[PDB]
Amino acid sequence: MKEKIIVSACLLGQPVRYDGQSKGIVSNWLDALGAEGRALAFCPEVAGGLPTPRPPAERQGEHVVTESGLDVTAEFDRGAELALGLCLAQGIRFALLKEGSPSCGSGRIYNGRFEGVSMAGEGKTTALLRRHGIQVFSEDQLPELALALSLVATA
Ligand code: SF4
Ligand SMILES: [S]
Repeated sequence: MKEKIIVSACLLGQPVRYDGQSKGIVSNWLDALGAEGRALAFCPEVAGGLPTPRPPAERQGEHVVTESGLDVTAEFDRGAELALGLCLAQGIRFALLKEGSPSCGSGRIYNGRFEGVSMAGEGKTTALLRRHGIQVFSEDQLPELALALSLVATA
């Protein structure tokens, strides 16, 4: 059937990023999906109770902290669980999440040293969704996500 996906709200142009900006991507496919009511916007950090703007944060293994040392893991873990809850309730098995984020990253994240250095890894929400069988794609993998969603359309 024409299934739904969960999408990082910033990729849809919502100004929920830590700096109050958006990461709206130019995509005819994603626009069409949204026009059909199939792209459910979700921001784990805002759902988890963090404000907008909010200080930058990085993973330090299981913890998520700001540069000043404030531990925000509780909010990151709440937002990841709420993303999973929305997927389970709506029967969603695919996610399109923002690359590099301590919540939404899927191929890379910042290394926890607050020095602008990236490493291979995933954000807290991506890790939880993948652990529960949900496939996560970044905005650099739109062709792959669009194909994965198109293969189950006639079922
Ligand atoms: S937590 Fe994810 S959806 Fe929310 S602004 Fe950051 S990258 Fe975008
Ligand atoms: S963010």
